[PDB]
Amino acid sequence: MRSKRFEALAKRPVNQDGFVKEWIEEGFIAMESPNDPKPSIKIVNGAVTELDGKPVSDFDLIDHFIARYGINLNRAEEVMAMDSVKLANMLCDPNVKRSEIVPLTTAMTPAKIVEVVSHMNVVEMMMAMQKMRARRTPSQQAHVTNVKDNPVQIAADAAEGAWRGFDEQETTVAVARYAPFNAIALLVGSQVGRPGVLTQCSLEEATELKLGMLGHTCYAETISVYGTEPVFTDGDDTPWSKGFLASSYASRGLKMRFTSGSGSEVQMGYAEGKSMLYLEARCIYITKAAGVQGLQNGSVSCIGVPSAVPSGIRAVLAENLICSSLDLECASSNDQTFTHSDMRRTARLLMQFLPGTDFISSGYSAVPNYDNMFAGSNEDAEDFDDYNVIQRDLKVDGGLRPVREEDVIAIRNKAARALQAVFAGMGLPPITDEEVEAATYAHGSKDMPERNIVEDIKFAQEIINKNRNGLEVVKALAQGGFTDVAQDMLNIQKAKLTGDYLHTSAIIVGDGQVLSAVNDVNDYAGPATGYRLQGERWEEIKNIPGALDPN
Amino acid sequence: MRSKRFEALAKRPVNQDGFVKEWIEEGFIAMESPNDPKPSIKIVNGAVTELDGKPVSDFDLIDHFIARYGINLNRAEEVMAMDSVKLANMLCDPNVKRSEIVPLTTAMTPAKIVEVVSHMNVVEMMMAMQKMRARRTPSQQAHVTNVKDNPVQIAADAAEGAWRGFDEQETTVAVARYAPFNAIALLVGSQVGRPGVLTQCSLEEATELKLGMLGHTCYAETISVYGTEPVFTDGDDTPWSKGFLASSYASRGLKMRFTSGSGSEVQMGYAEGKSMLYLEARCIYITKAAGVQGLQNGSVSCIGVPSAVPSGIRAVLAENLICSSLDLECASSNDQTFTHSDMRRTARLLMQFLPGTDFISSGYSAVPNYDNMFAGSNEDAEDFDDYNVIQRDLKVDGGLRPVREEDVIAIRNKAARALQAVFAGMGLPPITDEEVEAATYAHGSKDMPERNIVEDIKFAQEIINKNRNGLEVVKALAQGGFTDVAQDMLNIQKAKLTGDYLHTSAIIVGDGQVLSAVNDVNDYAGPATGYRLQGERWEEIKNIPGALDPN
Amino acid sequence: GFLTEVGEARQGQQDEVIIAVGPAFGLAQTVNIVGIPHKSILREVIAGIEEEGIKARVIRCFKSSDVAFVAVEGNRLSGSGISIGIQSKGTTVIHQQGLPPLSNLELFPQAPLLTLETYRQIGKNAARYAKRESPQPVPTLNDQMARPKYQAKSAILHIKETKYVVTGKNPQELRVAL
Amino acid sequence: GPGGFLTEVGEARQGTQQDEVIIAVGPAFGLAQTVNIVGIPHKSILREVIAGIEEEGIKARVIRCFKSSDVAFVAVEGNRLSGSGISIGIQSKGTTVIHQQGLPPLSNLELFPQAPLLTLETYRQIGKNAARYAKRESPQPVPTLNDQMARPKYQAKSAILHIKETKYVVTGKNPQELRVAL
Amino acid sequence: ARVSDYPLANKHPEWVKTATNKTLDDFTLENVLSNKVTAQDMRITPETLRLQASIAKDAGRDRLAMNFERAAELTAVPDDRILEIYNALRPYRSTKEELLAIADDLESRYQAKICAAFVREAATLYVERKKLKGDD
Amino acid sequence: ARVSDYPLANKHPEWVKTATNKTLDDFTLENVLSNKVTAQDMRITPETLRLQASIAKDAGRDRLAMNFERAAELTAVPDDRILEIYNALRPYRSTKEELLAIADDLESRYQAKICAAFVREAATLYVERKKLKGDD
Ligand code: B12
Ligand code: B12
Ligand SMILES: C[C@H]1O[C@@H](n2cnc3c(N)ncnc32)[C@H](O)[C@@H]1O
Ligand SMILES: C[C@H]1O[C@@H](n2cnc3c(N)ncnc32)[C@H](O)[C@@H]1O
Ligand SMILES: [Ca+2]
Ligand SMILES: [Ca+2]
Ligand SMILES: [Cl-]
Ligand SMILES: [Cl-]
Ligand SMILES: [Cl-]
Ligand SMILES: [Cl-]
Ligand SMILES: [Cl-]
Ligand SMILES: [Cl-]
Ligand SMILES: [K+]
Ligand SMILES: [K+]
Ligand SMILES: [K+]
Ligand SMILES: [K+]
Repeated sequence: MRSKRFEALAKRPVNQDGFVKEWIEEGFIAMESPNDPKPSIKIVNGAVTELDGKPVSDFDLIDHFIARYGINLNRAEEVMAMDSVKLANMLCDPNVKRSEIVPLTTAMTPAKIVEVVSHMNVVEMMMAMQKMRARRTPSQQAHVTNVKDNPVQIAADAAEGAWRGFDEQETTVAVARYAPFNAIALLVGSQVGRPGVLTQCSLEEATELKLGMLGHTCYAETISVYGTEPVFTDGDDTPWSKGFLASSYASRGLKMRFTSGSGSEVQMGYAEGKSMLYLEARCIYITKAAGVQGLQNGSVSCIGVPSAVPSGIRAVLAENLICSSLDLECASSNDQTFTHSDMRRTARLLMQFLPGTDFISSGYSAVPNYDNMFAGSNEDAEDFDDYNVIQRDLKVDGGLRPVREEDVIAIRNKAARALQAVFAGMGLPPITDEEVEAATYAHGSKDMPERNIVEDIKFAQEIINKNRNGLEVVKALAQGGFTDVAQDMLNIQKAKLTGDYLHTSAIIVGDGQVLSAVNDVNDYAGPATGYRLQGERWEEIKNIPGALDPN
Repeated sequence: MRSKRFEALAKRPVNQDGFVKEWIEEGFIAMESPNDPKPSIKIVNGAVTELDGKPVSDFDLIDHFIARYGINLNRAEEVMAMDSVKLANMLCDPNVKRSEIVPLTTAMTPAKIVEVVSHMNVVEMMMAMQKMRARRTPSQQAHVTNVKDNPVQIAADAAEGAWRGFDEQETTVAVARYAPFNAIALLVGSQVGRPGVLTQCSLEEATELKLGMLGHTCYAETISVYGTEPVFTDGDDTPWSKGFLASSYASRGLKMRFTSGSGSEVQMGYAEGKSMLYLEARCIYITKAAGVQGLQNGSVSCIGVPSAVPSGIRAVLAENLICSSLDLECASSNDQTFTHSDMRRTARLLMQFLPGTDFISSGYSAVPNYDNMFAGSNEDAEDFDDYNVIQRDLKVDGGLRPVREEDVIAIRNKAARALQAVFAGMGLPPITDEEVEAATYAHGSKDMPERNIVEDIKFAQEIINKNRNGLEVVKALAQGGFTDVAQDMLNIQKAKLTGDYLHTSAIIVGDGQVLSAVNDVNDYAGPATGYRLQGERWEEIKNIPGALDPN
Repeated sequence: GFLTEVGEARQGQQDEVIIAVGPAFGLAQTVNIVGIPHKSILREVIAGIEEEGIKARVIRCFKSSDVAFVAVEGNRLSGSGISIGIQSKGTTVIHQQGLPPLSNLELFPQAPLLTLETYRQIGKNAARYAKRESPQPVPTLNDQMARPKYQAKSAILHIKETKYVVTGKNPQELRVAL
Repeated sequence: GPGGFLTEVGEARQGTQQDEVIIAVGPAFGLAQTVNIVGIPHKSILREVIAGIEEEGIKARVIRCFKSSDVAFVAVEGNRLSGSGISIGIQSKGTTVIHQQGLPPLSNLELFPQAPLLTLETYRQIGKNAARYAKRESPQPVPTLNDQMARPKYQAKSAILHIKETKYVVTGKNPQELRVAL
Repeated sequence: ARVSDYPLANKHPEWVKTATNKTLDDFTLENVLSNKVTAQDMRITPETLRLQASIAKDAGRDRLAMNFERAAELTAVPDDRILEIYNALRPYRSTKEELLAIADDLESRYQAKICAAFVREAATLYVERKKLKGDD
Repeated sequence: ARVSDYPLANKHPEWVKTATNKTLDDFTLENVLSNKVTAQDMRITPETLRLQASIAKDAGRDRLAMNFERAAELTAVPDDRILEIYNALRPYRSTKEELLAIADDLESRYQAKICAAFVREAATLYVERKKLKGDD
């Protein structure tokens, strides 16, 4: 005889999630593993001879790269000598400035800073994150994808997402050969929705670099690093190839960050018996060592791995905090599905949303999750009104705003008409008026007419093969009556000439104004200091749909 | 033509919630109102002549009570002169001890302490709450009710809730005459599930005290105070009647707290133009002034009022923080429905769940919400598995534990059989074997046979009219085959003789061990200090249903 | 305009139930919180009382807009000790002389859930209490989303009802239009 | 090992004629695991992929790869040896890719990155399309399958299966041609 | 008494007597069943409430201790009289003279000096704030 | 340059030229339409990247500055060759000799001394960690 109470609970969505008991031998443990190395550093003739118990003779490529490039040796003896509890206290103490901490945290070994943050609960970590975040102003990044790689829909969804407040937007491909169309459609739609939104197209590494060289993206983020050597190898890179790739992006004036995230080494089969957080610290230090300005982490695409085990979502916040504590821009995930439960995914989001990070989400899905080609995001387009309501409830700036339906229809239509003019001007397979109206009013690809995918990918690959560059898009917009959009696309290309937006946490706001950690330094010093939601931005967040006049 | 995107959003549950624009003139504003008085205090010959701008000639009963009993006048002028930003900084600074802050807060006026916490974001408030919480260990409180006032179901649900970890449980009545049955059933079931759980039955004030005098409850909580004089009057009390009531409960050895909460004065029609938070601060000082050890606040039953306006859920956290900062036990709400949205209600809960309060929820519904006679709680029985999963995700002790179906069946069955013995021994309308079986396996009252309600309420009122006391229940248990439960019930009655659980935050854990803020004092001093989830309690939380052993 | 005053309400004789309405009922507000006309509400409560062979007597109360105190002043004037209090927004209580003001015989604390069938049944039960019978309580109505949907609206309607409170003014007997 | 149906018959040699597609399976396929992540038999998967290739007038050749358990690299070893330059890599847990010689290893022609959604009908279509690429057609890509709850339901299981798959990697061991018992 | 003396049940069970000078150990199932102890015996004393007030002061809670001191006086007042006085303090229940009579009764009959002053103070303020009988 | 010199486009636009010595105000829409400027003109310079490296150092970001210094050298390398060198550094692509020839070519053609040293450093470690061609 069954308890009907338990029969009710068994049907709850949360009980469809994957949970596992800790498996220390294969690294299926989020943090604080018995096999994790104790902090240590030995320096001889100005070079590291031992890192976290490992002699230089045992170094793998990751150890060598971190030891040679990733640790500030100028303050290493001082910070290694400091008590890790006191250091954890300094992180969340409102009266110890970020500027006083960064020289010390950047001098810590990977195991040292893991030890420090592992003394903290999530409240303390959030208290620290609001201070250690490099950019004073928090921002937000969205996914723009669909299961058909439909370019008209990408342009419309991108325009809407820019209008709602995303400062970066990201696409990727169901069919890799489509990528140039996805990239162009995202860039055109983003500049229609708000000039200055940065766009990326996540691909295999050599393919994404070539696409950036042709001018159809503004930055790259999914430049992946991994925390064990065998996993890095199946990722088809070494620390040196990825460091060379990072400098190759900058040499073309393109902003980039790396991506890592707890659980990748478990997912790819070689955790070397280490906890997810320790391996992720190695990834953060690879990013620092490469000279890359920022990092997308917080498990990201492997979120089903830490979330399966105890303290996994706490470890996710911990790895974000390590990233910001190492004076890296942090694009803090909240971009990938891990749960059937609305309650559970909200708890996971609030760890970053409440304090703010450089990008609270590194991939809020601006499409319904059925269209999300990163296999679903932690938030999607049907959550937009909940997100705005929580901003107003808590007086927290989550980077987005309420918007009017008539405005969204107009901006989606303009984006669809601009892409139509690009395709006509470049001799691409036509975008019909029917497709323009469909994209204007669509929720997702279920609402779009079917395209000739075979013809699209033929012309998409011709863009690569004939090196059709971004100025062709500028020209086609100008010749098709979209002089304004053409000017905004040209201005995005001009940002690749100055190097300004290559700096830590850079976005482009307002009238082409770069906003980065250099000219928008976080200066948190406790209540009533640092970034505060107020003024016209607060009026904007209060103005949600359905707020009635009482009298 | 509709945007299908907005058609999807319009169907979302959050858009069924009630939102209103701020309405200053009627107090429909959560905090930080222009009508709110500026902090001030004047003292002449040891008596207050001015309180927050108001002269003593204009004092209402609330001002008189607070000015005579609720503020340390020896340091009030000194603390008034202190910078409110620095005081807020002290609140969230992990290195300013709780005992350094309480002498300052107990010398502030209502408007002063409101000004202090209004400088804080919710991350800073949570950081402060984990320090200012009086009891080092967080706890939890449940509702046990059903729409039929079915005593067999109450006893079984109460045993299950006690078994899941609630340390206090609360019932109330659909039909007021049923109350002695609801209370006895709650008490018997609670002691079956875990000896030492405290029980209350929420009623009209005179009725509830008489029921406690007869020994059928362990404490009282819904001893309401209000923040304006006309609202207090319609609540049928003054500060002096409620202060006398508080000492009356203590004079019978019964633990009690007050209840207040933002938005009651708006709901009851006289906000006197003041924000919810300022009026709630008056309520908290009324509680302090009366010498009452604790307070249930965080809007509680009026949560639809602050949640309708901007920063309302932040205001709710702020009023909990004010409560704890004034060295009162805080039973921090999370007990009442305000939204159709799972995302939104989770964000509201996490404000208290993450730092911990004396009772994270003061009324988690231990029944499905259709049976919740407080008109629904922010969490209910169908959320039990989500709540356990989030404790495990975040390594946060939220006071509950995963449990086995076979254990819950056994405990509910024993509870129903024990109450059946009580009813038989006391000559009450019979509890049949069919009812015992139904209660064992029920999810809620939908699964229970109909009782003769007319007969039940006749016999329940005879318990009051004939002054049938708690020792009749003890005797019925001891003579009806339940000497074990009988002993536990006697032990609960013996707690009313020592005065131990009258102190701030007191519960009764383990083998009759009183655990309060006196002997479990919060000693938070930053990372790796204060309460930490660890040891056997952490093993308990980790062991959720569904976790596969990956070996 | 279906409610007219016919003078100060007097003590009841024993076979009556007083329906005590709040100061805005049928005046500044003419429907309850979900739009049921006050004229229909009173029609059904009165018909339920009269169906039990008991007289219905309607009064308006002014000293408080709180439905408990509205009903309390009705039960002191009721020849049976039994009263029904109704606010403009629809909240209803069956009260009994001798009970504390905030106690009651039956309470209907979620006005959005009441139907005209409930209102008729409330009148019927009150008349049975007046006859010293023990009717089955009107079955409990409880909707966990009632407050999320309606509490802000309930507060706003009560703020407006409250403007018609008059300190010191005794209840007025009302004539109900045919 | 129970359920055996693949016999290594020597080191796979490079095909010289355009008339073939190589199915490259990982080191654990049909051995330590005999079903994919949602229980579809490896025998049935291979039967349908082969049937799809052969019904397009193209020869199917099956090899096992050892140097990596990553399905992209398994497919790359296959596209090196395939006479058409076209290969299909299949992991034990079911993840599948259509690959082409000359593409970067982690690029592809078509990718099937949510194994729990693949049906036997999908696997047949994957083989058809691979053969059509071998014939230098530009086939309509297999329609995208995407389920936002696939990772919530199966990512942890996917990682556990892959960990077990990786135990069969053999450094330096060239692919072995398989005799298929079907 | 100090914080270290708390909780009494766990540290000093013998400190606790009842209004009829019974101890905690007297409250067993056998004594309840035989009526050797009854509900009349099971009532906290003023001495216990004043010990807990001393603990509250040592814990920094002076107003809680004040509540316990008022409660200590009220232990002498019977249940029905407690309910009458509580009722009398509710809005519009009492005349000023009735409240002053309650205060004199508290002082002269029960020696509840602190509670008597509390009620006298309410009486004065209920005049000013119009909460007496007839003020509604 | 220091953080007060940032952003260059606002504080010092004239410090920025392109690979073909064009300025920022040369890239007008009408100049693009008439092919007066083309994509070959729109490329960041080593001078700009070394200025940004100096700003990074002043912001306390020495490793970022080092990346910008490597990037300044790589501006001289054509797009196709950048891709060839990146691919050559991926696992199992190259022999040790092929990598050392890339380094010597980076210097002789482009004077990319830091990047050449970086490639040689990788080549040495790829021997020890078995990431050269034929090591799989
Ligand atoms: C909100 C609420 C309150 C609020 C607001 C009351 C008010 N007058 O504005 C607060 C917290 C202040 C409150 C206090 C009390 N409440 Co109340 N309250 C509720 C609750 C949780 C939800 C009702 C709701 O939101 N309905 C939705 C709205 C849209 O419908 P509505 O018709 O407009 O709702 C109104 C009525 O519910 C009314 N109301 C609320 N409580 C009470 C109690 C009585 C006796 C009366 C006549 C009316 C009444 O206030 C609401 C707004 O005007 C219910 C639980 C339930 N089962 O419904 C209890 C409930 C109705 N309250 C109850 C009680 C006991 C009380 C108190 C007597 C407790 C006390 N310590 O004195 C007081 C009465 C104060 C008063 N003057 O009315 C009991 C009634 C038991 C019974 N069968 O008689 C309930 C069932 C449960 C409980 N213990 O809280 N309550
Ligand atoms: C999880 C994931 C990853 C993980 C795990 C990869 C691994 N080998 O374990 C990480 C983050 C490490 C990753 C890396 C890459 N990924 Co990936 N990835 C996903 C994602 C988001 C979800 C897949 C999933 O969880 N499925 C559910 C599980 C239960 O099913 P499964 O069959 O067991 O899933 C496996 C496959 O998806 C495989 N896989 C994942 N990515 C890729 C990429 C390629 C080329 C191949 C052959 C296999 C593969 O890994 C999963 C676990 O074993 C998908 C999005 C999607 N639409 O599916 C992208 C996606 C498949 N990945 C993609 C890309 C581009 C890559 C990279 C090439 C990016 C890079 N910067 O190098 C690398 C390839 C690395 C590698 N050796 O596989 C693209 C593919 C585009 C296309 N049409 O070819 C996708 C569609 C979207 C994206 N940009 O992230 N990926
Ligand atoms: C979505 C894209 O981001 C990168 N990515 C996502 N999650 C991780 C992780 N945990 N580790 C490394 N890279 C990751 C991959 O490049 C993937 O394709
Ligand atoms: C549920 C019980 O708790 C008390 N209660 C609930 N919410 C509030 C509030 N905002 N103010 C005062 N008292 C409240 C009432 O006594 C009610 O009956
Ligand atoms: Ca992203
Ligand atoms: Ca409660
Ligand atoms: Cl575990
Ligand atoms: Cl901790
Ligand atoms: Cl507003
Ligand atoms: Cl703030
Ligand atoms: Cl005090
Ligand atoms: Cl640095
Ligand atoms: K990439
Ligand atoms: K990692
Ligand atoms: K009460
Ligand atoms: K209040």
